[PDB]
Amino acid sequence: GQLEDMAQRRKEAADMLKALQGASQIIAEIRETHLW
Amino acid sequence: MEALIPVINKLQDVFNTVGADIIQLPQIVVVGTQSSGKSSVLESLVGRDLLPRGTGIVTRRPLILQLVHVSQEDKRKTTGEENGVEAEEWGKFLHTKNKLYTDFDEIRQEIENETERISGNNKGVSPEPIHLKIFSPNVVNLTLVDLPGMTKVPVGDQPKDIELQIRELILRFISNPNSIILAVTAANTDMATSEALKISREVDPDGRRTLAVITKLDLMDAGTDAMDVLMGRVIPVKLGI
Amino acid sequence: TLVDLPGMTKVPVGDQPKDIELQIRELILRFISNPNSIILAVTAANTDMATSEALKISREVDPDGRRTLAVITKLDLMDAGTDAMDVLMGRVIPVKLGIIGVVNRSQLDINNKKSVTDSIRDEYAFLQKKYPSLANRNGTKYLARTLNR
Amino acid sequence: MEALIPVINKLQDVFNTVGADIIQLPQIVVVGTQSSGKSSVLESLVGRDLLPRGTGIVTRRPLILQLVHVSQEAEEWGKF
Amino acid sequence: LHTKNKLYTDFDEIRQEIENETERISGNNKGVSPEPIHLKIFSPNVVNLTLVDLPGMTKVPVGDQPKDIELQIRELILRFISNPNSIILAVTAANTDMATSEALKISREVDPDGRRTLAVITKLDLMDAGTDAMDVLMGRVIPVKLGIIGVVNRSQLDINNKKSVTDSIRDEYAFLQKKYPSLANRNGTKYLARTLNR
Amino acid sequence: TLVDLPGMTKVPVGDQPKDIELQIRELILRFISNPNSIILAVTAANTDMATSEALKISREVDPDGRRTLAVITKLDLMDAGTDAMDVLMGRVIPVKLGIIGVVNRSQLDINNKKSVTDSIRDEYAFLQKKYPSLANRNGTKYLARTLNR
Amino acid sequence: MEALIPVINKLQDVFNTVGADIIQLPQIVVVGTQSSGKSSVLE
Amino acid sequence: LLMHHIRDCLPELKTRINVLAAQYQSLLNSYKSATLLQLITKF
Repeated sequence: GQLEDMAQRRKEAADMLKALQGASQIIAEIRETHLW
Repeated sequence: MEALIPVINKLQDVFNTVGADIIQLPQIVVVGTQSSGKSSVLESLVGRDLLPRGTGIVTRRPLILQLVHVSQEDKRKTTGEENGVEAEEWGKFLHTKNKLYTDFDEIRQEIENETERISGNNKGVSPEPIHLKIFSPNVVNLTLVDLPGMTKVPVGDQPKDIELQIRELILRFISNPNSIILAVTAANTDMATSEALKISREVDPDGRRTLAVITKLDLMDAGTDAMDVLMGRVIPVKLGI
Repeated sequence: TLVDLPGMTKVPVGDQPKDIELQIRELILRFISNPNSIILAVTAANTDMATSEALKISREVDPDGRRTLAVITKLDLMDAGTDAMDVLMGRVIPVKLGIIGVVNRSQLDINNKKSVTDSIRDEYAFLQKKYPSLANRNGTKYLARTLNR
Repeated sequence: MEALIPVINKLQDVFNTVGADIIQLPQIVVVGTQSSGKSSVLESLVGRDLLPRGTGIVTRRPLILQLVHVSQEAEEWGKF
Repeated sequence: LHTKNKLYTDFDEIRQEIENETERISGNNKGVSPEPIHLKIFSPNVVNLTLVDLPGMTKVPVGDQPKDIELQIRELILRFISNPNSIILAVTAANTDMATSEALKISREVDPDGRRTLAVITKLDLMDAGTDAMDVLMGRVIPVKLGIIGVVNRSQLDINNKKSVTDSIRDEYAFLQKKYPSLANRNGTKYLARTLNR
Repeated sequence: TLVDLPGMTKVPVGDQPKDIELQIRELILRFISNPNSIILAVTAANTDMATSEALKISREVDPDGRRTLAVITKLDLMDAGTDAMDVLMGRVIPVKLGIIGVVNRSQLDINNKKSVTDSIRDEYAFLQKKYPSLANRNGTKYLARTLNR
Repeated sequence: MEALIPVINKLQDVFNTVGADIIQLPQIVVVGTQSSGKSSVLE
Repeated sequence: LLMHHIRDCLPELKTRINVLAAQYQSLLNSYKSATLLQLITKF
């Protein structure tokens, strides 16, 4: 009826991965003619 | 041309919102010798005088110049994150409450006041880079970062660790492999040596970014050889001169 | 409480006791016998990790590494070629907590009233420069969190 | 030990109040080659410098740097 | 001195003797040797002065050179600069900040105080408007007790033409008279030697 | 005759035999015990001079160091601010032959497999950096003279 | 004032000829990179 | 020049992002209701 270091590292890794993936996706979305 | 600047703006906004500054988004870092024309180059790119020069440098915080071209098709993108503005030229700061400033002198005064308030008595650095956005039709889409040089002149006294703080800030800004280091130097210092070249050689054994910009090429004297100035056969750079 | 234990007195010179090395060894063994002492291994980056006696002595009582942490120093003064990328990944030093590197601070920085934030930023920049993909695995804050854990 | 400032004080206070044995705090025992920057790393973790550092020998003897706070039975200073 | 003390009127004989000595002492390899050659020069345009010309490596790979040239040059520079008695003369191209110079950068490792490090500017024929060497002289980049001395040298075209030293001196004097309105006196071979002695 | 026997080892780590240290010590003693054998102890400068195991084993059987010569290699990694000029002069351990410190190649030089002449040049450079007066004594020429004597 | 430099130079040359570079006396050492103008100024 | 540099570094950026992700996954691996129910039943 009734029934910190690792968490910080996981949060930092997840945030970094999300930021990198978002930046990569945004860069890819840029027009090809505008990436020469 | 109209896409990279909005991308950088969105990335900077996301970084500010999340409060994380471990890495910096791709951009161009402007570094060089003291009084080497960096402020003059920035003013010329903007088209008007809005930064200190000579023995009057007071804004030691990192200023990010994000020039945005103004066009009919670009109105929606520029006003997507803000409200409709009919002014041809206007400026704003991300850290501010979406305030709009037009006069260049007023913008300079506000930036100096904010820098003095944040830095307080000490003239060190803070983890809150100044963000500047310019929407003018005479400026093409481009992003630049301005940092203080070797301002050893007694313009009000500086902390002993001012040089260390400046070096740390420059190193952090260039830590991003996607960020280009702009070596702004006068005619005399074409490509032989510079702080930008030294930091590029320190960060990486060679460094895949080397651009040299020469300023003050109008008051020269006739009859002086300048083959190395243009051709640069001594230390040619990857990105040209 | 912060205590720095010298790596034993191998060569007794001067007025030091003849059994100084034995006493130091006994004290170290007593300290590491119980979990009350945190076994933080610090080794110079330039020097070979295996040759360092800190890891060898630490692994005697805690080979698994649950209560033992490996630290690499002298990153700024580390010579070229002796890259520690393998050590950080644990391929040569399997650690249940990972290898954390710290950049030493000189006397000039301390005398210049350098702040902890500046040191952390410098360490992160150095890790990014030397290690393209191991910057977040050697932060000072991560080391502090590991020590707290 | 940035986030351990209040936790250790609370543990000491509750141990004192309950009357149980006052177990000494875990001393940081670090071993290795001299001049390895152990003192510098410890000071960086603590955030303040209280041990010999810099070039040359950074450690010469196990120092019991016991930080005692009142009521547990900038302003940093020594006393013997 | 190590030879028979014969006086070589033509420097071509001196160059041939130096090449033969390098080939013999160092064998086939063109590396450095622990017995530096003793050269005595007597000219009326110079005063009592001592200089050491360390091996130089071309920035653009040209010709054939030993593979270990870089390390030999590095060790020789480290040995020479570290001596407190001998002042460090760093040759920096153009009026660029001597602080970022590679020679001064390596010297700072053994001379953190920079009380015996000197930087000399070369190839001033490219001097133009803008940020001149005034900031370097004033020590804005970094305070240096010994300061910086400006010296004018031949251009790339002039060097390729094998111009005589007298022609180079005349060109330097003309450039100083025309370019510098008041700083011309700060240069000159005799003035350079006097400044070095000071 | 030149022989490079295995050095003293601490408690075995990894797959090494448990009693390998005792066997190595016995083998070393079987050869260095005779007065004819020369004990040319070499200690890296990356660690404290008092923590050298070679000096410890020399004291174990040769406290007076009559036939023991101290050599300090890899001095390029020596910590700044510390000098051993007094030791080389025999103030603490006087010897008629004298203490000669040979400098080994640097980490980058070791990796590049540099020549002996380059090693000698680097040794002279470091000796001039630290103590020019004792540079001649520390040079390989003095070692050759001592071997001839 | 002027006769000291020749004496120092002669002593250094003699010591170098003997084959020992340990002796250190006041002098100036030129350090630079080829094509940087060091050769031109030396000439 | 900025566009060219970004295009050149795009493969390098992707490679470094992949390396970072792999390292994070590996370290996370090295360092629920069904398990809790099983533990309660065992107790």
